[PDB]
Amino acid sequence: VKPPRINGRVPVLSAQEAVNYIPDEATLCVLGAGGGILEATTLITALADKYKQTQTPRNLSIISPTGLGDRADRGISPLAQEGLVKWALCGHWGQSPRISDLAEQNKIIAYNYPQGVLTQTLRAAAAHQPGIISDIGIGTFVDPRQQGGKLNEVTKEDLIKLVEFDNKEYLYYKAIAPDIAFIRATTCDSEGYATFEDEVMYLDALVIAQAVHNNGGIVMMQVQKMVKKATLHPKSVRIPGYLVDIVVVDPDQSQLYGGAPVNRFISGDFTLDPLNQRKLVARRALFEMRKGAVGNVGVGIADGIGLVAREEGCADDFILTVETGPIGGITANVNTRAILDMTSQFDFYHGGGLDVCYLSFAEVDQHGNVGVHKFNGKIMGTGGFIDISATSKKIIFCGTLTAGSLKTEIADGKLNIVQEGRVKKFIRELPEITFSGKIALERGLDVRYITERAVFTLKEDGLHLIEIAPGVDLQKDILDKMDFTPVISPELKLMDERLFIDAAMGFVLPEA
Amino acid sequence: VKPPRINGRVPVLSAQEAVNYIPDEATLCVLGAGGGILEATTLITALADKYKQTQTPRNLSIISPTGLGDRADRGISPLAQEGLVKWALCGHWGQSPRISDLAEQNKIIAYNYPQGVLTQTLRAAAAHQPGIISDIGIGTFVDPRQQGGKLNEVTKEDLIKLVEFDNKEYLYYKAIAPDIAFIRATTCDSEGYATFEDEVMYLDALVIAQAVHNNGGIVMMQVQKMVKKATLHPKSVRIPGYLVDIVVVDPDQSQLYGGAPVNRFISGDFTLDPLNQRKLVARRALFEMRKGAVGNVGVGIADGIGLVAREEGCADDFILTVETGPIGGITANVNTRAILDMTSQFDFYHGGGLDVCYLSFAEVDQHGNVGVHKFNGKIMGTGGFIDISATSKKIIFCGTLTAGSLKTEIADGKLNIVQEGRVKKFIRELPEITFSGKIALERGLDVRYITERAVFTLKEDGLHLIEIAPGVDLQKDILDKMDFTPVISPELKLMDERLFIDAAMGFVLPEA
Amino acid sequence: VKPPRINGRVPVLSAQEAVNYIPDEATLCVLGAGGGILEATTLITALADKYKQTQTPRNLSIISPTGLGDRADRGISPLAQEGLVKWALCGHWGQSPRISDLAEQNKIIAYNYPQGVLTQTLRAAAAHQPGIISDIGIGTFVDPRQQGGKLNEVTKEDLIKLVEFDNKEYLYYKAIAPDIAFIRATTCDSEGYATFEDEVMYLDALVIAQAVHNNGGIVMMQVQKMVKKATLHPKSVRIPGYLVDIVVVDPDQSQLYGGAPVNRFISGDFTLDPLNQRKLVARRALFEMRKGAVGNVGVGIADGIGLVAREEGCADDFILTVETGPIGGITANVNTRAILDMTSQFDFYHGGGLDVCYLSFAEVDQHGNVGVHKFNGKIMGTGGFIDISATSKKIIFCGTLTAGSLKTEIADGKLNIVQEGRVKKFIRELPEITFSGKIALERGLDVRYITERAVFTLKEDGLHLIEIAPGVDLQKDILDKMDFTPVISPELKLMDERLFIDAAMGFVLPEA
Amino acid sequence: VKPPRINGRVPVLSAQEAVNYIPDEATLCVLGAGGGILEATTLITALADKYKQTQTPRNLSIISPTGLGDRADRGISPLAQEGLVKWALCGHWGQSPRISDLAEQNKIIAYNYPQGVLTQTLRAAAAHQPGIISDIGIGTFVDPRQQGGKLNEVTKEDLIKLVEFDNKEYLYYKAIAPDIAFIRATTCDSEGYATFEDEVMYLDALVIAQAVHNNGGIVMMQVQKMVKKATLHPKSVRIPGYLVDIVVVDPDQSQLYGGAPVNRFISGDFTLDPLNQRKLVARRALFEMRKGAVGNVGVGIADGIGLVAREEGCADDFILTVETGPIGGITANVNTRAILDMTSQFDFYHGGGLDVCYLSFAEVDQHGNVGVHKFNGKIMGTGGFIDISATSKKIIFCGTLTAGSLKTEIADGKLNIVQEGRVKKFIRELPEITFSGKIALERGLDVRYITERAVFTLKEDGLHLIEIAPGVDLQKDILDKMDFTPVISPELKLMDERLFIDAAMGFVLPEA
Repeated sequence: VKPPRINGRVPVLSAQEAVNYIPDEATLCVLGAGGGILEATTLITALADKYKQTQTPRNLSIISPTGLGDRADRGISPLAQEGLVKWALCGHWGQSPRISDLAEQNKIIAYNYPQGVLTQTLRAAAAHQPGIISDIGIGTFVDPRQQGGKLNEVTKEDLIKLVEFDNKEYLYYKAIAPDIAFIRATTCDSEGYATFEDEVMYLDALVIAQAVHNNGGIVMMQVQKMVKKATLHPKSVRIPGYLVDIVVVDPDQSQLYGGAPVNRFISGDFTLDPLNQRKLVARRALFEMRKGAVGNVGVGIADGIGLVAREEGCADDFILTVETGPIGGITANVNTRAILDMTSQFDFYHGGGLDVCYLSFAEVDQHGNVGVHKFNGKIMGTGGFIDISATSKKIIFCGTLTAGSLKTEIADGKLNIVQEGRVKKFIRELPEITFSGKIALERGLDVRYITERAVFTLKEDGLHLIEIAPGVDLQKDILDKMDFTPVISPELKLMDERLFIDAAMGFVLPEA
Repeated sequence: VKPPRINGRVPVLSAQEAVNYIPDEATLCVLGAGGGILEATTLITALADKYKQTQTPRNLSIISPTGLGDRADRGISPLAQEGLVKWALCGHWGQSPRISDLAEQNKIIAYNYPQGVLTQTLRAAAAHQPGIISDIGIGTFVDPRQQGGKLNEVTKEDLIKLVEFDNKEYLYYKAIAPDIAFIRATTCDSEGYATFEDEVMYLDALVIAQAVHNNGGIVMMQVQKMVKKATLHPKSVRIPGYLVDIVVVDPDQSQLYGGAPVNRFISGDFTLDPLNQRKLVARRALFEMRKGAVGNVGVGIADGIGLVAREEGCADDFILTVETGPIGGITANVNTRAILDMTSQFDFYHGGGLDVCYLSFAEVDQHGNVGVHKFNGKIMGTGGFIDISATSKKIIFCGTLTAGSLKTEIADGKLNIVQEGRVKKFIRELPEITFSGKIALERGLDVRYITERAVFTLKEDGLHLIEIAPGVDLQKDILDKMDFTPVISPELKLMDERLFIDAAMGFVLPEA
Repeated sequence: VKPPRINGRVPVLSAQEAVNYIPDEATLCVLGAGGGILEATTLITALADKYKQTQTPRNLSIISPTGLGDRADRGISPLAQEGLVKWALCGHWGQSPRISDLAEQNKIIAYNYPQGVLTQTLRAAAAHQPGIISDIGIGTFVDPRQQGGKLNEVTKEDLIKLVEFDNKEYLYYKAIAPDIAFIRATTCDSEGYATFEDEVMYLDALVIAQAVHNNGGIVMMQVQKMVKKATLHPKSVRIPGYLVDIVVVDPDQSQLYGGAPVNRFISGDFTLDPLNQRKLVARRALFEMRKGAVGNVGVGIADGIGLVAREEGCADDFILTVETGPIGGITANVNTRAILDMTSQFDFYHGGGLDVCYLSFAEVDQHGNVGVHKFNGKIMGTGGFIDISATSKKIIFCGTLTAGSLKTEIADGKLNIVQEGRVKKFIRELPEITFSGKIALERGLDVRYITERAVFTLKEDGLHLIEIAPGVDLQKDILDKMDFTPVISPELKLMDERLFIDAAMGFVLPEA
Repeated sequence: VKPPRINGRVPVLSAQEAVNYIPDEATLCVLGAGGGILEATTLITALADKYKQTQTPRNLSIISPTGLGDRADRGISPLAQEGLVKWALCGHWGQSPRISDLAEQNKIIAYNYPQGVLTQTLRAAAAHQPGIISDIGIGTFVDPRQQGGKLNEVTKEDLIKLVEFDNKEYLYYKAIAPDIAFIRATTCDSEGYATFEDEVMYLDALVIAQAVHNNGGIVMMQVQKMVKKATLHPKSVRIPGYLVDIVVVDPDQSQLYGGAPVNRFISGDFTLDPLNQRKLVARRALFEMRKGAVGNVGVGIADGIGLVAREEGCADDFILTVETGPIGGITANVNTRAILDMTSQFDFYHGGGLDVCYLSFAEVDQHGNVGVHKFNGKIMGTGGFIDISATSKKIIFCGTLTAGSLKTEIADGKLNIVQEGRVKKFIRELPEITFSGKIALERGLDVRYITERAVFTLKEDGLHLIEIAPGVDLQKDILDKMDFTPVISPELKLMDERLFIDAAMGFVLPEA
């Protein structure tokens, strides 16, 4: 039961008034990405506050297409009060760690669909399609022959099923419709027609609204301001008003966490005019780039690639895409070239649209398998990791060879390990697989593992060590630091000297 | 083989040069809707001319998400030269009759997926998904238990398969990826980043470009003009440049057929300041609307409802959507409220988003089945007919009770049949089903049949005659004009007197 | 000396650095209007700071086209440090009372050209025209046969001359070019090309820049942000970059005083969806309006006219203009219809553009002269008072009959004077004239004086009392509160009954 | 005689009905520049048709701030029917030669104010100022000591007189207000509020509208389209609707003559991606430019300077402005940097804003006087020649040394005169002066004369020949071709060799 539209006007309520419409056992879908991107914060806050006061509502199911928050107490962490949530399906878990703490402790039912697939299943749910068929996730923990995307012991119901079409294997992911949506826009009119002029991006706001709407649910939308009916440009409207049931106006709405005023460069309206192991990894990663290539750099040790490219003078000769929608731009990013909706961005990725992608790793095993969704006893989830490493033409894994307070220095054109890491990242067998070396080889993909001391390539007989850093001993610093035996390439070479010098490399971008 | 990007710029070619890249047996996807909407005319023309002069390329497959053309010699009719096209899959067939003539004559393999499903399968193909699961089309000619969407005898290969998920029936539609795209935008930059500021709508341009791009195909895009790199607004860009392989610049590009100059009302930039049998049907159809309902712009006798609502002064109390993406507006419409891409519009329709849908009929049978895709020996195809009649809450069929130049006069608050139609439309059994009466009843839907002389409702025991026009004889003008016997409602009443008076009805729209 | 433009880039400096370029005895022109409108606050602050610390620069002349500030210590009040300013020409004086205090104490030379004329003379100085010829001010204190616009005893040099053209009297006003400008915009590119997208209005920013530029001076411009060269829309650029010598960037720049975040209704980008003595005068003033008439938004007791017209439902039937350039709109207005530069607005006023003009009064004498520029021993200055009262078709003076905490109660459809004002406003002879009753009659102008208790009209033989408020004694409340005897109209009536009733009047605006 | 605004709507009429409001002896002001720029063509056409058919209205006065037309039968040429025009005042005369033919034959009273001054006097008229005081035109034919702006014998009444202020000489130009205006915009709302989004520029449309409006006249505005009230952006509106009395809608309205469709590069909305005597002169003219200079390249042999600059790679190091408003841009122009209204542009010029101006000459005399307004027994008028040559810092006159079928050829680094001109352009004494060498030297300006064969500089003792083309004889090709003897510089040198070589000069623009 939703509040009625008096004279066609969308009901405007306080966030407190709005969350009173959430019943027990509602399935709530939360729009947003990291650091407050498109987050309906007042709604999340109101719901957390209501439960802290009344212990209602109870036993909600959460769908969070991507990870909200600050990797601490923001995002949907405030909703991790015991009894409020009973079940969650998220594309990324570590960004709101209070919820993943609940999953770790078997206190909630917990699934992780690949972020891209997840938003695709919400779009299917909008259309009352029962699920989607995709080979994204075959051979990983989301494959039912492994964990079926289940994150803990208490999670039992099979959502993902193995199916066959054209004599090929695919996964079938069940499409689940939400009952409630917390979405957000910059501005809407008196009938709820909404524009995103100052938002960092779009994500899958329309998809979420349609899925909840067509499930007889309540769409609640936070906006910064409301305007007169039919005065927005029709080509700027991203959500038709009839999809929205309740509007909350937050005149203090901020583009990102931190309360900074609207930045119109971030909005897209104006054109804006240190050698460590992380720069080293980003540098060697750039060597994998080609002229005209479409790539994706992931958060982590490689996210410096764009900067290195700018330093090297080749940043305009390829294009980097962001999983959530933005295309191009410089360090939120500014001077973007385009912004797609998140679902469409993932459709592109799934079909092998990326020439090169760069992903972090927590662990690598003898098979070339990579883990990121669980490590160190913690649940992190995938984000778009599976969507990106499943079919991209070249997969470039980036990270240090060891972990746990590793300290290095790059001086005199060499790598100095001043304090070796406590933890081996190169292990015999992954407890759980996020990326399958076997499937990537079956798909004909080119797989690299770039570290600060060593570079490997995946082959049919495992990892071949192809490059070794200056200042590093093969036996003591590499072979003694891995819990498996890599093939040593007969072509083994020192890593390019330029990488280790604190000056522009004179790198010239190859054209294939 | 595609032309190389020189200096990072998208290759710019004449239409003639561009079409020389199309090999024998390629699968060509053509963007566009009726009357020139988003049609890359210079590319269709050049391809037609090349075959006329050289009889190359040969044996192409065509995918046409919706119907292009003018119901005569434009659209893809120029491509109906014998030997050029071997195979076609279209969401609508009558808009380019030369192509549908080849289908009727068994000269080409010919399939009709529901337009909405068709564009969704292209989106699936972009993602390398093998097909989609949907209950849209169950119980109709697209059902493999009937014709499986095959339009003639020569068409043999099954593309649609019956599947089961959670003890429910669904159709599995195979996703086919094209090899070549003819797309279009208003403007692009030197790297192919494209905006649609002057286009009537967006259709599924991005979906088509992604589908062809991720199938290693060639995307060819017609634009009116090109601008300096990175000078377009990132939030206005609908097609990222890396999806585009060839740009054709047509300075004389027209929004619609007819050569008229750009109309900035049609672009969305500015706000614009007879009682016959068709108006009669549109008026009675308006009675089915209520405040706050979402309905669709109908094609045919139903298209006059908006104008009637305006006359009665209730046009702002509800919203009509257009299958191809536009939402709201007045008579290409102007003063629209929003424009979605076409695929997302059908996602909405499939999930039962329409409270009311208005559709024409060619034939109705004793089971309440409706036929429009084939009649009078001709292939028309569906357009969005199945996508809209499958799950919409109220299904309102509109048309005259007989066909073949029926003439009536509305005089003295009565209907006078002055020249009875030659052809009976209410027949015993449909040779081919576009809409299933049984399925609609299973789905809980409210089904009306509105004619100029009589109104019916579908019930479990068949059609109930509920209303009769003043001036008409039940026996001679209705019963004798149907090949089956409807149930006569015991509450049988005259159609509202005001419908038949040539003044404003003073109609008041029912509450929300 | 101005800083060099490195590679064509406009020098960017801190406000502190920028103000170091100001030498002793510079003529400084300061952009802005009341309450922070278009005020380069960092530049005023930095200059005031500089003088407080160093007692340099010295003996500056100020030109301030209109009044800046908050009628207290903001605006150019910080510049009222003795020794800093020696001379000032301002269009309004009471908005920055520390400066007018200096003028009252004969501490500076002090002139008041009418605001419209003053901005016209700056435009003249841009063109190196020696002065302007206008009949605006004839018969007032700005007329050299009176005070010549000199505000104190220390002010001696004649700036204004009586001249003769076409057998008519005119004033010649000397055009004085400034040496330094403090201007402001929202955004500029790297070459100084500036846009005003978020500013409340434009004022005379371009005029100031040209005047200073063509006088070999230094133009200093505060902006909120800077963008890449040539990325701003050429038709939004109000100031060509070659006019700008130094830019100061203030990322925290606020539309008005108060530090509120940018309001996009105020920017012009979006459409926004008690009966006391002041409302009473506003109501009676509205009676003077007619459909299609062009009026001014008044400053003072007149400012309520728009809200009364909205209450009465006739706000859209006429247009009110703002002296500083905005046209139309609702309560910084929002939903304006147009924004002109300030000088053009006054061009319009000077030629008799206003059908109706609403103005406050401090004093009225027996000749119907009005005084606002001096009273109660203080200098207020004119603002646009003379520009608007000189030639508007109807001149409607609005104010209470007495001053000095007059308190009234409007109960039972009558006026009750509960506390009489201590000061008589209707005196025998104005010591200094702001509006000439004689010149108004010569010009054929219709002149009204509306009070809470009485309404007068100026005639050839003096003020005629035409209306008396119910509840008021003619002798004690009116005649005894004036130092002259008005003619009592034979047609003297009570003020319209509805004015004194606390409900909507049912007022019908007179026809065009 | 003006049509009433029904319900606040501006009267919309055909051009034929519109011109019916023009009475005998009205003063008509016509907006527009060369080649159809901002020309209300339908209104000129309809007035011209009315007179051709009815011989009314009669004896109109024409004010044309600048020259309209194609130097033939367009512009205001259609208005040159005998008895229609009695009196004309234009800033330029050669652009509509049929009207100047009338002046030449003493058929009409004919004046030429300098273009800039003329538009300034219309602005002064809007404010009911009687005239403007300006030193622009001192010592030229507009000086009453010479011709007083009068173009023929029948022109008697004095409009321009000599005055004195600050013991300096000035011209006083009488301000004449028109009774009728033909203005134009792109779009207006239903109340006349007008925007110029697709117009080439703004010229002085607002000034003309205010001038006529405040003279109780009729303002007629041609637009391409009309829109709903209050839907245009207020910051885009250039003309407030209450200034407009009749609107004429021409849906076929073209940006320029020739009926080409709207060009959005010309509108300002998008960023666009042979050695003869003319190029030679343009090249030598470029030598006079420096980095950071503000220039104005004029009509004729100079107009090639921008292209030469682009060719030499220094086009972005200085800025050229156009007298009618546009600033910057490339070959109407595109990629402009800003567009001022015309009057404001001339304010800037009048105050010495131009560092360099480039002007054409018809005749030069021994004193360095230049003639362009009259030559070869024809009236050309000034355009903005006087406004620009009066106070600009450097005045570069550009032309050939002789006229009338002069053919030259440049190769082997020399000038070859193949056919000498019939007409000597360097004469003893100008019959009428357009530019005064004496006045320029008084004002301390640097005056150059560039021809294909010789370069001169004006000094106190006349023209110094400072440069001579290679391949040319001093006595035969220069001295024998002049009617006075120039001073031969002792530093006389060959014109730069690179000027006469068909390759890039490697020219470096001197520093700021």
